[PDB]
Amino acid sequence: TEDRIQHALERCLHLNCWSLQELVSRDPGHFLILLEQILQKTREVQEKGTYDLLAPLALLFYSTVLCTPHFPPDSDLLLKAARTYHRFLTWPVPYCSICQELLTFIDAELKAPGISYQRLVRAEQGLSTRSHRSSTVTVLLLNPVEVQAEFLDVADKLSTPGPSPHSAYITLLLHAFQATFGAHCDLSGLHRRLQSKTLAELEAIFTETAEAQELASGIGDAAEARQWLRTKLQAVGPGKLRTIPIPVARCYTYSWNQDSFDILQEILLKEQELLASTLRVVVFGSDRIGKVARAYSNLRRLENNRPLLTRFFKLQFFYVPVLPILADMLLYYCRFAARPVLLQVYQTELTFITGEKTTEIFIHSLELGHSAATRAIKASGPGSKRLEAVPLTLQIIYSKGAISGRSRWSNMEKLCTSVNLSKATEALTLNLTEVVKRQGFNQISTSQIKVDKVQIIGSNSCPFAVCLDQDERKILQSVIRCEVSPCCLPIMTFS
Amino acid sequence: AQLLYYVNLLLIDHRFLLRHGEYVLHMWQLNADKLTSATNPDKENSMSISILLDNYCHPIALPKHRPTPDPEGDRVRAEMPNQLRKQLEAIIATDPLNPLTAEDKELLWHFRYE
Amino acid sequence: WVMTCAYAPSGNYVACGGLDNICSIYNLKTREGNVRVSRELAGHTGYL
Amino acid sequence: EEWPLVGYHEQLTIHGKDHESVFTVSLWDCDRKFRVKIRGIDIPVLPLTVFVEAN
Repeated sequence: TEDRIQHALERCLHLNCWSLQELVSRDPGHFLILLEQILQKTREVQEKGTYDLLAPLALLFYSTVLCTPHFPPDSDLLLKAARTYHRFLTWPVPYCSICQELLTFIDAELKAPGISYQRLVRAEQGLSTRSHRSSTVTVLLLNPVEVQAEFLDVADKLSTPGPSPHSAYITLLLHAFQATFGAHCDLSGLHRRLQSKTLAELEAIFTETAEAQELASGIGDAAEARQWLRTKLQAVGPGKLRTIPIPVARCYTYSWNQDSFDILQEILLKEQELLASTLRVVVFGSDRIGKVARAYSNLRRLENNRPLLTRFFKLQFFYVPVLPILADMLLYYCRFAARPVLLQVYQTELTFITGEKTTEIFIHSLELGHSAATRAIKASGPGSKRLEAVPLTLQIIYSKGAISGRSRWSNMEKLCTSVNLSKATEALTLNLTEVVKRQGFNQISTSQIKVDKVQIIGSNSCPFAVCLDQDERKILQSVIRCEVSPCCLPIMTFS
Repeated sequence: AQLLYYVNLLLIDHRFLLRHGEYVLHMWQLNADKLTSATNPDKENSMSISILLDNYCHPIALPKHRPTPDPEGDRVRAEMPNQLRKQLEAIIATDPLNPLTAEDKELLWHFRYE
Repeated sequence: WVMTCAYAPSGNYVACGGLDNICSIYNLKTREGNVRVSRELAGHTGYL
Repeated sequence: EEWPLVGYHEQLTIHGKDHESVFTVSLWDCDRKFRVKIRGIDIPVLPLTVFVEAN
């Protein structure tokens, strides 16, 4: 068994994770052995200095210590782990910043065992108390026409309400009590006696148990915290240890054929009836489904400027490139992934023909002119039913920047129909369709130059239609000057 | 191979701390010069170098040594054997433009109170 | 994005509009004889 | 003139201290091999193979 665990460990740090998290759960005894091995490898890194292999171990510890059915009082594994990870404070950021937040979790788990798994479960179910109330909701925004039927099945399964508040409270009480009293408790008798009890008394018992766990975690001394928690649980009240897995969290599956994230506020109406907190939006993603970032754009600024969803919830978006193994792996990722990845947003200063000014953001691209006009008519419908490109005379100053701070300037006056900006600090691939000769066909000279910063000035009598990030429905014309330079709801990545 | 540029940087700054962050330095072009600790004033046609030193959540200080009695020299006070003394003194008798070979360095360092 | 126009029966005023959701009225017989915008009849919530 | 009138390894080391009250790290506690990241070179004027050589 030990050598099996070691092989799996050495093959998962190369669906190799799910198999680890499915082999340990068999025996209550497999959760300590694995942890011991992890510490050994971790210590090697601490001795060596191989910077690249720390974060997967720091995630495996957190993941296993939170599923470990119980830690024997004799075993001093947490102290050895804390001593091993205390010496990473001398490492470069972010390693010290993953270790500080692991040490805090290892103090929460040293003082009040099972607190970090009862917090998670409580939250995810929405069965919190009247003292520390919270909630988490999962929305599966999936396109019926793009997602596979296998993913549609997994989604349907996940959505199905499996547990009830009664069963959830029974599981929470069983795991809070087991984590403390190990085998020395009777989980069969406790379950049988808890089954006959009513929902309200179960809620009161869990609220007292959670308050005791939190208070014990708040006690300075670790040694007395465990004894105080044990005494409190005894007042509230050898066998075989039992693995209590994570109950499935609340999930909702909605058919998203759209691209804008307006759907979410429609959902928020049944949120008025379904109630800081957090919302786990699991976006399922294809190649073109580009436009998802464009929708992110709105839900970033729009909300930042018209807070509607953020009023109660902290949004978090998860990208899926598109119970069964996919269900387990999905829930595990969503649960244990907690570090976002913010993508760069370019800033544009626009002076209108009227003279007003307002900074904006193009995440994906910036089109202008014949492309902008074409998109304008694509967004017309009846208009496009009732409704060549004369060039737009623009003086454009583009600056190539560098970390050295030496910007190399260049400029030219041109008479080009359109100009689109496209993405490679970052580089901005740019296209300039010149009208070498105006006429219903204008000579087209696609010029690809690598600009990072740009300055466009158009004649007040030559308004130019401007599209940001290919948003065909909101093109901006009547602009006379445009200055472009490279400038909660995060998207998330496991590493 | 022909050297074309150079630059230098203190790794501990003037207040007992290690260097951390992104640094862009200008390049002198090719002594007491090659041991210069200043940046080129010509910020218009000078080769520039950009480097990164990893950050740290806390300052990397450098304490002050504390003076402690060294018995390696205090109680080592009996005249050394005349042959080793002869070698030591014969070594010390050369000019400062005489490069100390590793052997001599080790001998002198062990005999660091004679 | 003009879509419509309408000569006034008097001949002094002309109107137009479009996706701007505004009916811009112009005066041909201006004080200074220019083509000046008399009014921006705004309030419609769709293209004129 | 009016320009006004402008520790030990024990205090500056993590070991023997609780992570809550850590404020500085002694240079001697860091056993990692020194490491520096170069990004690039940039000459505005064109004057072959080149290579940096730190020491």
